[PDB]
Amino acid sequence: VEKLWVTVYYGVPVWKEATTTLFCASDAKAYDTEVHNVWATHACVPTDPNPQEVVLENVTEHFNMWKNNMVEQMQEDIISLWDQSLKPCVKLTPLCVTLNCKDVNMERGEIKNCSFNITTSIRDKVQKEYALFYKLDVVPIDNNNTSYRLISCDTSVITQACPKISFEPIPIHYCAPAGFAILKCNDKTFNGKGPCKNVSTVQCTHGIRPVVSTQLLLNGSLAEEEVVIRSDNFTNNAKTIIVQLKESVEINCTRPNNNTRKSIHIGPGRAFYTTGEIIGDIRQAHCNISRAKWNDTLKQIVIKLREQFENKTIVFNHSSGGDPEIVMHSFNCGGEFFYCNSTQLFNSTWNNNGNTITLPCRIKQIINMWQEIGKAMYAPPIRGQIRCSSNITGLLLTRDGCINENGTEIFRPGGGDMRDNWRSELYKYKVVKIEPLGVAPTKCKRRVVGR
Amino acid sequence: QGQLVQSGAELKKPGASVKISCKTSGYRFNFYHINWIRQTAGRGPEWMGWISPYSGDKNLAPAFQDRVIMTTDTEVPVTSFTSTGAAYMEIRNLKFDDTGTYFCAKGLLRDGSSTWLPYLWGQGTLLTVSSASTKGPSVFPLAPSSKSTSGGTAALGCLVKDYFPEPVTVSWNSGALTSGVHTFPAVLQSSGLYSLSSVVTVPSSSLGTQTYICNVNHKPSNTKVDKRVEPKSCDKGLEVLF
Amino acid sequence: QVQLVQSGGQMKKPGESMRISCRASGYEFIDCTLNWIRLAPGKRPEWMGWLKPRGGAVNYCRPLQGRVTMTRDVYSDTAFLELRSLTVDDTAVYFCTRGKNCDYNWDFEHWGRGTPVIV
Amino acid sequence: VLTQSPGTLSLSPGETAIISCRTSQYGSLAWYQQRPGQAPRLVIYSGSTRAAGIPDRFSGSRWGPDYNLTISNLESGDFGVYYCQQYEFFGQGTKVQV
Amino acid sequence: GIGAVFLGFLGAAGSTMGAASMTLTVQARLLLSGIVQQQNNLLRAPEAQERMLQLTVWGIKQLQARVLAVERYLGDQQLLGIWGCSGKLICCTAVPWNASWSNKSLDRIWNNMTWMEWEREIDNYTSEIYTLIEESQNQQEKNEQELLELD
Amino acid sequence: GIGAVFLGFLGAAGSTMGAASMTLTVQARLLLSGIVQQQNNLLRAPEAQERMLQLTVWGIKQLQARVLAVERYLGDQQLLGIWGCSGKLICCTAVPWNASWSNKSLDRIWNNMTWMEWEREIDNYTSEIYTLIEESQNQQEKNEQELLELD
Ligand SMILES: *[C@@H]1O[C@H](CO)[C@@H](O[C@@H]2O[C@H](CO)[C@@H](O[C@@H]3O[C@H](CO[C@H]4O[C@H](CO[C@H]5O[C@H](CO)[C@@H](O)[C@H](O)[C@@H]5O)[C@@H](O)[C@H](O[C@H]5O[C@H](CO)[C@@H](O)[C@H](O)[C@@H]5O)[C@@H]4O)[C@@H](O)[C@H](O[C@H]4O[C@H](CO)[C@@H](O)[C@H](O)[C@@H]4O[C@H]4O[C@H](CO)[C@@H](O)[C@H](O)[C@@H]4O[C@H]4O[C@H](CO)[C@@H](O)[C@H](O)[C@@H]4O)[C@@H]3O)[C@H](O)[C@H]2NC(C)=O)[C@H](O)[C@H]1NC(C)=O
Ligand SMILES: *[C@@H]1O[C@H](CO)[C@@H](O[C@@H]2O[C@H](CO)[C@@H](O[C@@H]3O[C@H](CO[C@H]4O[C@H](CO)[C@@H](O)[C@H](O[C@H]5O[C@H](CO)[C@@H](O)[C@H](O)[C@@H]5O[C@H]5O[C@H](CO)[C@@H](O)[C@H](O)[C@@H]5O)[C@@H]4O)[C@@H](O)[C@H](O[C@H]4O[C@H](CO)[C@@H](O)[C@H](O)[C@@H]4O[C@H]4O[C@H](CO)[C@@H](O)[C@H](O)[C@@H]4O)[C@@H]3O)[C@H](O)[C@H]2NC(C)=O)[C@H](O)[C@H]1NC(C)=O
Ligand SMILES: *[C@@H]1O[C@H](CO)[C@@H](O[C@@H]2O[C@H](CO)[C@@H](O[C@@H]3O[C@H](CO[C@H]4O[C@H](CO[C@H]5O[C@H](CO)[C@@H](O)[C@H](O)[C@@H]5O)[C@@H](O)[C@H](O[C@H]5O[C@H](CO)[C@@H](O)[C@H](O)[C@@H]5O)[C@@H]4O)[C@@H](O)[C@H](O[C@H]4O[C@H](CO)[C@@H](O)[C@H](O)[C@@H]4O)[C@@H]3O)[C@H](O)[C@H]2NC(C)=O)[C@H](O)[C@H]1NC(C)=O
Ligand SMILES: *[C@@H]1O[C@H](CO)[C@@H](O[C@@H]2O[C@H](CO)[C@@H](O[C@@H]3O[C@H](CO[C@H]4O[C@H](CO[C@H]5O[C@H](CO)[C@@H](O)[C@H](O)[C@@H]5O[C@H]5O[C@H](CO)[C@@H](O)[C@H](O)[C@@H]5O)[C@@H](O)[C@H](O[C@H]5O[C@H](CO)[C@@H](O)[C@H](O)[C@@H]5O)[C@@H]4O)[C@@H](O)[C@H](O)[C@@H]3O)[C@H](O)[C@H]2NC(C)=O)[C@H](O)[C@H]1NC(C)=O
Ligand SMILES: *[C@@H]1O[C@H](CO)[C@@H](O[C@@H]2O[C@H](CO)[C@@H](O[C@@H]3O[C@H](CO)[C@@H](O)[C@H](O[C@H]4O[C@H](CO)[C@@H](O)[C@H](O)[C@@H]4O)[C@@H]3O)[C@H](O)[C@H]2NC(C)=O)[C@H](O)[C@H]1NC(C)=O
Ligand SMILES: *[C@@H]1O[C@H](CO)[C@@H](O[C@@H]2O[C@H](CO)[C@@H](O[C@@H]3O[C@H](CO)[C@@H](O)[C@H](O)[C@@H]3O)[C@H](O)[C@H]2NC(C)=O)[C@H](O)[C@H]1NC(C)=O
Ligand SMILES: *[C@@H]1O[C@H](CO)[C@@H](O[C@@H]2O[C@H](CO)[C@@H](O[C@@H]3O[C@H](CO)[C@@H](O)[C@H](O)[C@@H]3O)[C@H](O)[C@H]2NC(C)=O)[C@H](O)[C@H]1NC(C)=O
Ligand SMILES: *[C@@H]1O[C@H](CO)[C@@H](O[C@@H]2O[C@H](CO)[C@@H](O)[C@H](O)[C@H]2NC(C)=O)[C@H](O)[C@H]1NC(C)=O
Ligand SMILES: *[C@@H]1O[C@H](CO)[C@@H](O[C@@H]2O[C@H](CO)[C@@H](O)[C@H](O)[C@H]2NC(C)=O)[C@H](O)[C@H]1NC(C)=O
Ligand SMILES: *[C@@H]1O[C@H](CO)[C@@H](O)[C@H](O)[C@H]1NC(C)=O
Ligand SMILES: *[C@@H]1O[C@H](CO)[C@@H](O)[C@H](O)[C@H]1NC(C)=O
Ligand SMILES: *[C@@H]1O[C@H](CO)[C@@H](O)[C@H](O)[C@H]1NC(C)=O
Ligand SMILES: *[C@@H]1O[C@H](CO)[C@@H](O)[C@H](O)[C@H]1NC(C)=O
Ligand SMILES: *[C@@H]1O[C@H](CO)[C@@H](O)[C@H](O)[C@H]1NC(C)=O
Ligand SMILES: *[C@@H]1O[C@H](CO)[C@@H](O)[C@H](O)[C@H]1NC(C)=O
Repeated sequence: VEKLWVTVYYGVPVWKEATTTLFCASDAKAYDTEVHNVWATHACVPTDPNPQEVVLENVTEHFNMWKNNMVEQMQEDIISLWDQSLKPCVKLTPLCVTLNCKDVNMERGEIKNCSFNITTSIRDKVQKEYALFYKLDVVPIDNNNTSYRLISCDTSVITQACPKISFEPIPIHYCAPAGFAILKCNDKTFNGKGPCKNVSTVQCTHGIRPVVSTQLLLNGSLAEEEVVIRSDNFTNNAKTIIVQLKESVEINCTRPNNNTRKSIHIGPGRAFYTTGEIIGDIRQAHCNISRAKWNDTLKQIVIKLREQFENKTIVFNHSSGGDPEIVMHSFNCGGEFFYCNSTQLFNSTWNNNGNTITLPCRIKQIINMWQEIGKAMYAPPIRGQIRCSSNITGLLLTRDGCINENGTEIFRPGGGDMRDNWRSELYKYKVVKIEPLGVAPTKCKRRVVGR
Repeated sequence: QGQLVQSGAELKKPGASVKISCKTSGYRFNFYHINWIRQTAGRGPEWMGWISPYSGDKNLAPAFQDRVIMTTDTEVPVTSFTSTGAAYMEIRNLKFDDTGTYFCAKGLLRDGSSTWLPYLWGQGTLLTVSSASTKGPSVFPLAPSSKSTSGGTAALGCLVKDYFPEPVTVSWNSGALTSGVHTFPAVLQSSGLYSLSSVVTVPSSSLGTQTYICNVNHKPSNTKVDKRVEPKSCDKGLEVLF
Repeated sequence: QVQLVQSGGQMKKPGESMRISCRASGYEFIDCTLNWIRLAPGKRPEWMGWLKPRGGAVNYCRPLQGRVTMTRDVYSDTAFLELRSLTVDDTAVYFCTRGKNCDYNWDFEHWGRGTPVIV
Repeated sequence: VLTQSPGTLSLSPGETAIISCRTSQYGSLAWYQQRPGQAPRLVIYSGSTRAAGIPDRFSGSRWGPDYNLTISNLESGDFGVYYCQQYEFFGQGTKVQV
Repeated sequence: GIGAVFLGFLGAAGSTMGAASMTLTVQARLLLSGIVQQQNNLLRAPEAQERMLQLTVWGIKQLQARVLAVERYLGDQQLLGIWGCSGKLICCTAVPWNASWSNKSLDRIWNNMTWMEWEREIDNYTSEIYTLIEESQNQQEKNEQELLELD
Repeated sequence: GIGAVFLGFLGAAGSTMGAASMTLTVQARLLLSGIVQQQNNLLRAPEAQERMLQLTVWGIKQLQARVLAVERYLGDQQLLGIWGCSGKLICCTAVPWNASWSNKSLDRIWNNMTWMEWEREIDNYTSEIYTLIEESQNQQEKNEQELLELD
């Protein structure tokens, strides 16, 4: 060569694995119509009409869904919005009065009719008011007299989420900041951890609907080729097995009761809403799904489950234990929070050598998402009846780590932690930091042979 | 920083097909070309052609342009910088002079003047083309004979006779013997058969302490016959040591 | 620093039910996962099952399934262990532990304290 | 599934001992040690890696089906029973006494 | 043809160092203003509630990251300044190539390695390299000064 | 030797104006990025609570001062631009030296006074000086324009 010299370059194609505060993109038809309050969606920017992406040739980046901070960022965000949105809403702290509950006419007394005295907007009226509660939302005292108390009144701070707001899962994109970049795995069947092949750069992700369920994965994205199973390590029986369906199985659900709103004003400028009465028959909440579709879907799963395991026969089972949240398929349907008993969907043994399913559901109103510090939320009742339809897009399993002769290997509905809800979608992506400055030798001196 | 492997000796007959592939390691298979060169004794090491595993562009030799056709498989990444992959070259309407030690060879650069020109080279799996049958290497021992009576050695090795076709390989104690390795190639008789042998170096003092055996084999015949040299013998240079 | 402590001597006749405590400190109780061990004298240290304290998610071994009942209460940072239908097989002392980090539970760096049990 | 060999395990303070452990599938290795009054104490968390308060004597050393834990220069605190742990499983274990 | 047509952000990530040497503007642009163009443009959508209820949860996520992007960008522009070459993209120095950094030759550097690949192989020395250019300027800055006195 | 070795931030505070004329890079660097290098590097310590509980009391102390450092820095870079010389460190002008600013001679200015000392003696005129360079550019900017028309 020649007298070679360092020469410096600004604008080189170089990045490093990184983490930094992302920001969100909204949707055009979402912002325009008011929908009143909805999460913190209003405070976002709007997503670009042109869904711009650039494919990266001759690159094979490494992705590992499990160690991905976008999900440690996602739930961080998701909790922050809720707390702040419920910051101004009505506090139910004085409603800790002794509830004199008679029952109404799965017949143990799920709906209960209770009375109690409260002071109104004004301190000169102790009004004996009567209201309705769910058997779960309430808890008795001493001997089972006619007396109950709210489920977590003594130990928590219950806050009535304002009815003006909505829990509708508006999709969301995580737009990356400047000098940074978010990469995508454009493969069909990606393991979750490992090297990628079809990689590309985007500004924001695809629309991530922040739905929160506890057992099945609803309204998410389907697999592209064939259903896939994803775990950190499968021997790690303390590790959630995420499944992603190819074909989404539609699941219809409903609270059949036509309810009436009743504003009891604790005041001064605020009231506590409850069901005044039930217009018509009294019925049970449930969720309908084709058992053909569901178990033919279970056929998809087992064959790809047998890939990670030995061809040994597989068995499914109901959850070993935990809060109603985990042990039951919990989700929001039209503003009310469900808890479907999923023994039916998970009770089967799949080896080698009609009708439909109706899952019973309980409605809770006093709930504590994210299991907070004596901080509970009372969802006011939604007027009338509600009926919603979700797409199961996948689910979460948990293996029983004590292999048996008969056995053989058991998988029950997981869903203790919430970080996987986001992993299930944010697996495709990763964040990097751009570093445009780079030095390299080429024969050229800094032109100072004369001055 | 990587290494390439190929398809073993596939014996075929004049007027047939023979396929010879090449598989990679330690480098981005897509990033480089894959060349093909044989070792025809009569002509010389003739270059056959190269192909891009990325762009699918080729440049065959007009000699075999119509005869041979090249093709590649997908790439299987190991790391973010390395990968593994496969490439091919089949040839039909064979003749006799289509023979030699066949090499696959990865290119030198991703861009420039000497883009396709090979840097790293494959194994070199020999190929013969005849209609005759195939015979197995019958392995047998040899009566020991010392190399030097001054120093004191007890040489011993196994004998192969009447085999076809090349190659044949020998390893001692199943890859559990390091120093003292000596081998050599074969030659074709008037009849038409190849034959070779082997040899090792050990002392005559300690005989029955360590035990050695020749793990002989042959890919086309599909056999792995083994043998051991009988120490009981009487020669000229070994009886002086005892 | 992450302390751990349980109950003490409690004698019972075969075919009954029991319950013990396991208080702990030094970490976000709900974030890191817990588990138990039925360490028998002379025999192999038998694992019982684990528990996620946030939601209460659990996992049990077949020989102890149905019998065992792992619980908790974050209001007191105390993981419970209930066990019905008692035998001579399960007479040994129990120990509640957590992993070195939340990242990996099976590297038990933090263990419990002596809990005599008599059958 | 774990095969912790061998069993007898009795020697003097002025000696060295090595405990083996076998497995079918792969995993995360670990080791422990019981005491009079005390419960099992962790000493290894990956295989090569040591726990807190563990000198250079504790040598973990083999990439293969057989994995071993060596604790040269024995002492009086070393008496007790050890076990090899891999995930939910445990090793047969072995007791060393006076 | 190839250098006078479209490419795209970060397109030459797996292209040779020589290849990438044309597509700098692509990744030399949008380091800043990649987002300030888009933000200002998309944010003036008919909402009229930009920063309503004062600042919120997305309020800081942006500003904590807005204020980063510029200083991060101004850090590389401060290097161009302190190395005496803010012509950007490409700039020669008197600092010669210490082969201790990379013994390799020219031919293969620009036509086989890629920048992602290269900057790794040279990552550890960059600190020492960068400091050499700063001391290359100041030698020149004093040599300039000395001549300002006498003429 | 002395100009090709180490010195340190603000080292020539009490060194002659001529002496300091070598150690500019020292105090021409770190005006910005003196803290953004250190902040980004030290803040990515394994905490994972960067900006936890949203923003706090140290939250604004930094951002109110982060956002200052850059505009403060961009103010001096705006002067380099508006004086037509962002080569920095050293740059000549057509604006001549009005001895009304300082009657003193060359010899002693660079070899006896220090910059702290000097900028004081000249502090009051700097406003008038700085404005002369701006009007020096615009004369040149129109003279440039006039010639762009005819060729
Ligand atoms: C997976 O994905 C699936 C698919 O997305 C999810 O399933 C979806 O779930 C969401 C919510 O969970 C549902 O959206 C809500 O729907 C209800 C009911 O739908 C109404 O509209 C139907 C026809 O559509 C008409 O309206 C739409 C716009 O909404 C319009 O685009 C369209 O062109 C058409 O014009 C009706 O058929 C429907 O039933 C009617 O008819 C029945 C007989 O046929 C009768 O039985 C019914 O009683 C009813 O008369 C119904 O009218 C909507 O109510 C709801 O909208 C509420 O929320 C927004 C935001 O706050 C608000 O603007 C709305 O006005 C409304 O809120 C007020 O009105 C409610 C009554 O309409 C009332 O109950 C509320 O309390 C609230 O009242 C407040 O405001 C009023 C003034 O408005 C005031 O006077 C009161 O005092 C009070 O302050 C949503 O649109 C999807 O329908 C559903 N999709 C499917 C396919 O099932 C699934 O959940 C996902 N899975 C998971 C896990 O998330
Ligand atoms: C400032 O003021 C504070 C005041 O708060 C002072 O600090 C407090 O002092 C308290 C008492 O002084 C203390 O509270 C108690 O601590 C007890 C400690 O436990 C010992 O005793 C139990 C039996 O009760 C025993 O089981 C324990 O361990 C045995 O088993 C282990 C197993 O490994 C052995 O290693 C050990 O040797 C021991 O004996 C066994 O081995 C020997 C051989 O070595 C054998 O011979 C034996 O047979 C046996 O097998 C400890 O030794 C704690 O146990 C107490 O709690 C129990 O008792 C109360 C009622 O008294 C009950 O409510 C609890 O639930 C619990 O009951 C359980 O045990 C009962 C038997 O007693 C049983 O009947 C029940 O069914 C239950 O199972 C009690 O908590 C407190 O901890 C401290 N606080 C602190 C912070 O330290 C402080 O000192 C003052 N400071 C100054 C400066 O003045
Ligand atoms: C991802 O990585 C891969 C692999 O690392 C990388 O691919 C390399 O890309 C570089 C740059 O493009 C290539 O380097 C060039 O190679 C040229 C050699 O190919 C020429 O010759 C072919 C043969 O044609 C002859 O034979 C046929 C019949 O056999 C006959 O018909 C013809 O007339 C001719 O006689 C020819 O097919 C080929 O065609 C190219 O162009 C056509 C359009 O014209 C296009 O359709 C094809 O698809 C193909 O791309 C081509 O003409 C070589 O000529 C060229 O040399 C020039 O540049 C060098 C220096 O740059 C100078 O030294 C020289 O003088 C020339 O000016 C250059 O060397 C390299 O071969 C690739 N390697 C592989 C394995 O693919 C990708 O680009 C990477 N992608 C990204 C996005 O990063
Ligand atoms: C308010 O409401 C709450 C909750 O409803 C009440 O809480 C109970 O509080 C009392 C306080 O004393 C606790 O009582 C204890 O009972 C112990 C003995 O219980 C054993 O017998 C039970 C009898 O129930 C049987 O009969 C009824 C009808 O008569 C059936 O419905 C029921 O299913 C049982 O039928 C089976 O058994 C009979 C024989 O008894 C057979 O003939 C049948 O064919 C059936 O096979 C029984 O229910 C108990 O089961 C419990 O324990 C087993 C393990 O042994 C477990 O597997 C079960 O799941 C269940 O948990 C048990 O066998 C007594 O010894 C003790 O001293 C104490 O008195 C009671 O535990 C509390 N229950 C709960 C759920 O917390 C509260 O009483 C009430 N208060 C008021 C004022 O109304
Ligand atoms: C799913 O997982 C479960 C848990 O591992 C596994 O458990 C077994 O289920 C059978 C049911 O076929 C249990 O047998 C009985 O089930 C009936 C309900 O059908 C219960 O009422 C019984 O409990 C009462 O009766 C017993 C005496 O008959 C009493 O001893 C008991 O205390 C109760 O009073 C009884 O549980 C069987 O006990 C469990 N096994 C264990 C170890 O718990 C089930 O087989 C799995 N199924 C599938 C499809 O995967
Ligand atoms: C970085 O590069 C500089 C030059 O740009 C190196 O300085 C020079 O290094 C050589 C040693 O390689 C010095 O000594 C001379 O070496 C040759 C043979 O190598 C010999 O013929 C000469 O007689 C003498 O020994 C040379 O004096 C030195 N130059 C100066 C001005 O000091 C430097 O060593 C390189 N450093 C690294 C870390 O690569
Ligand atoms: C700043 O400097 C400028 C020149 O760069 C000064 O302008 C010039 O000032 C002189 C007065 O000193 C003007 O008049 C001439 O003076 C000499 C003797 O001093 C005399 O021989 C001439 O006949 C004439 O009197 C000169 O015209 C003027 N130049 C222009 C273009 O106007 C300016 O006065 C200085 N200002 C300050 C505040 O120092
Ligand atoms: C048919 O299913 C049986 C299980 O019912 C499979 O048997 C397993 O075979 C694997 C190896 O392929 C072993 O590791 C398991 O231990 C076996 N389990 C049982 C319960 O036998 C069998 O392999 C399957 N056969 C085919 C052809 O799929
Ligand atoms: C699987 O087969 C085994 C027998 O091979 C069954 O094991 C019994 O399990 C019960 C507990 O439910 C024990 O009390 C018995 O001692 C076990 N018997 C034997 C012979 O092991 C087991 O129940 C079978 N599982 C299923 C779901 O049918
Ligand atoms: C059910 O409870 C209600 C409570 O008011 C009562 O009026 C009604 O008569 C009960 N139903 C029956 C069938 O007794
Ligand atoms: C650089 O030096 C290493 C040995 O340190 C050698 O392996 C490598 O081939 C050298 N590279 C060149 C281009 O000479
Ligand atoms: C470039 O060539 C060197 C050796 O000449 C090799 O180590 C390196 O891996 C090559 N780069 C690529 C991308 O193959
Ligand atoms: C570069 O430095 C790192 C320490 O940050 C070291 O681990 C690495 O081995 C060094 N690179 C080489 C090639 O040794
Ligand atoms: C500048 O003028 C002052 C009087 O105004 C005088 O004292 C001083 O010595 C002069 N300086 C020089 C260098 O002539
Ligand atoms: C430089 O010299 C002038 C007079 O020539 C004097 O007023 C000034 O104080 C001197 N500077 C220093 C630092 O002594």
